[PDB]
Amino acid sequence: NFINLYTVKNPLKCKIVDKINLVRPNSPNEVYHLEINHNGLFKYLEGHTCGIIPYYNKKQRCARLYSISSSNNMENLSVAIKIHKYETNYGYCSGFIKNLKINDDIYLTGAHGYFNLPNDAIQKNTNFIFIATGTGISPYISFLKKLFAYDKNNLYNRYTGYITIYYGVYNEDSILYLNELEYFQKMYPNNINIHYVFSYKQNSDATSFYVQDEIYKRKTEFLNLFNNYKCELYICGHKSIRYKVMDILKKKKKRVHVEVY
Amino acid sequence: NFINLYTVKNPLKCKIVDKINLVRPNSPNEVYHLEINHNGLFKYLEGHTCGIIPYYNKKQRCARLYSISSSNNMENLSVAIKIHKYEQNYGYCSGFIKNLKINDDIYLTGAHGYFNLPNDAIQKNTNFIFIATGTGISPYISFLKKLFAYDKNNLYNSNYTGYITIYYGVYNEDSILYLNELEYFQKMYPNNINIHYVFSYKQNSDATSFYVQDEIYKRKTEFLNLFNNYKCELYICGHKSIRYKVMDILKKKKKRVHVEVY
Ligand SMILES: Cc1cc2nc3c(=O)[nH]c(=O)nc-3n(C[C@H](O)[C@H](O)[C@H](O)COP(=O)(O)OP(=O)(O)OC[C@H]3O[C@@H](n4cnc5c(N)ncnc54)[C@H](O)[C@@H]3O)c2cc1C
Ligand SMILES: Cc1cc2nc3c(=O)[nH]c(=O)nc-3n(C[C@H](O)[C@H](O)[C@H](O)COP(=O)(O)OP(=O)(O)OC[C@H]3O[C@@H](n4cnc5c(N)ncnc54)[C@H](O)[C@@H]3O)c2cc1C
Ligand SMILES: Nc1ncnc2c1ncn2[C@@H]1O[C@H](COP(=O)(O)O)[C@@H](O)[C@H]1OP(=O)(O)O
Ligand SMILES: Nc1ncnc2c1ncn2[C@@H]1O[C@H](COP(=O)(O)O)[C@@H](O)[C@H]1OP(=O)(O)O
Ligand code: NA
Repeated sequence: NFINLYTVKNPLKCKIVDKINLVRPNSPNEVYHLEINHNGLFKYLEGHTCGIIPYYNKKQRCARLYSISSSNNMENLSVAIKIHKYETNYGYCSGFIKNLKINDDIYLTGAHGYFNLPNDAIQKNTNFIFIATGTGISPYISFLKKLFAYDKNNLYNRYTGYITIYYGVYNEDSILYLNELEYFQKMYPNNINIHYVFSYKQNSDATSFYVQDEIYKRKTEFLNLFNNYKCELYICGHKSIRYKVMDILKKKKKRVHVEVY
Repeated sequence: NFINLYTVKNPLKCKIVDKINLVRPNSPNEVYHLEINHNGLFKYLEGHTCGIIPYYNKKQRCARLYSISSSNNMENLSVAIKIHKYEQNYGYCSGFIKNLKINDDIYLTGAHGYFNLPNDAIQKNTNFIFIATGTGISPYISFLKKLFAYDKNNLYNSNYTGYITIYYGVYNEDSILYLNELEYFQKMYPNNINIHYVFSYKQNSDATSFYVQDEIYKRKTEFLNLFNNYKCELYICGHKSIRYKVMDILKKKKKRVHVEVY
């Protein structure tokens, strides 16, 4: 419907309005939120990704997909980008965003992906299970901005479905869009619930424990949400979540959605 | 030095000699081994990456890094490429490697990386800890090929007498990449190599995640003894999560630690 409005053959010249560090000092990561002005020319649905072409102006135009973390009604679009480090050396797109200044040009490729809300969403009050690791919160934040009618400039005013979020990051300081997730939690406590799976460990020095085996730990009530409440299931993050959750479940497959990277 | 001899501006025209499926049929993964003839003109050290430009000479000229899995002395270089899918669809280079035929042109770009053996290695008989997941065994396979003087045509000449400990995480038995080579080194040099495989397939649903880090944590002291008392050069290649827990057990010695995650 909005797919390939802009390609590498014709990218859309956009402006950076703001660049915000999504994490806090006790995070080992560095991730940036970008506010991006596109003059309303960039078209996407909630949960679409966009491509950014680093250093678009030598013959090396190489796009990287990023999940849009804003709603359609918001004039500017939001994106959330992990900066990758090795040795300090940076990833190709990662270093481009590291050096991005306010009001720099950024060149975007048109809507990508099918990781979208069903068209009936606010009407039929459809229940949702969202599963995320790291930057994979981005498409779910976009969903929540649509459903809960989010406005940063109108937060004191006013869908009745039930949303269970299973989110996996390192620690408290590594929860991306923490302000928003707390706001939805505070304003809608009978409509939203968030299970945080932290991958650091303090008291115990135990095994590995991720978002999948937290879902496995309470596998009955999770299957109850999917069966009794007719939930749309969403998986976004690392590929290991796919099989471990899908084998808990094993015609009704159209309710499951996956975008792994 | 061999770094950046070829770039996207001037890539080396090479040819595909073989294309071998590296996984056995109980693997959910799809990995091809490419034997690549470069006419002797691609210079590298063991552990170096090469860049492949898909569709050179779709529109874009964009390189992807892959670890060389053969030693310098061999005529053709080799490489191991996992085919990435998503459901309706392949990754950019993945689709290009999928559709590759024998005698096709493939364009390489220079040696990249610093994930190498120290120059002293055979002469000093230095000890080694190699930690790998998935395609991350590739630089270690080329290491073992240099160290034990591997010859496919003369498998029936090794001067290296140190100890190599490999920890290797894949899905299952059938997902072990270079099983042929790894089982040969076990068989031919059983006092110089030991390999612990850590399979992520639980074979029993009532279990939590147990990855290659957790085996190192199960073998806490034994790992520490290798690094401290045997002066091991430590190598990490694969998933990003391996870095933190391994550093957490171990904490001047930093230049003995080598990290190449993707
Ligand atoms: C559907 C989809 C949605 C996505 N959504 C998001 C999102 O919302 N947010 C987000 O942050 N990302 C997202 N990604 C991933 C995004 O494309 C990554 O930022 C990108 O893959 C990393 O790009 P890079 O150019 O910075 O790293 P690259 O240069 O492309 O390299 C990839 C990795 O290898 C490492 N590396 C590169 N060169 C070397 C070297 N020479 N030696 C050792 N290591 C090296 C880098 O550290 C990096 O981790 C998404 C991907 C997909 C496919
Ligand atoms: C130091 C270094 C060494 C490496 N060594 C090896 C190696 O030895 N062997 C190996 O196999 N790999 C290795 N890699 C990774 C290698 O670069 C990968 O092939 C590459 O990252 C995947 O790129 P691709 O062109 O195949 O797919 P890309 O499209 O470039 O990668 C993006 C990923 O996201 C997914 N994706 C792409 N488009 C979409 C979309 N539209 N919607 C949803 N998902 C999408 C794909 O499945 C893919 O997994 C190494 C990386 C580094 C940096
Ligand atoms: N195989 C996996 N399955 C699920 N979660 C994972 C896996 N590997 C790492 N993670 C966790 O995902 C979260 C965010 O991912 P990323 O590191 O890509 O930003 C981190 O908490 C990370 O934990 P860890 O701290 O063990 O790396
Ligand atoms: N965070 C992690 N740390 C270590 N190993 C991992 C992590 N996540 C996945 N793996 C495992 O590494 C192996 C190869 O990874 P890949 O296929 O991504 O190259 C797989 O068995 C995979 O397990 P899993 O099967 O749970 O994904
Ligand atoms: Na891996």
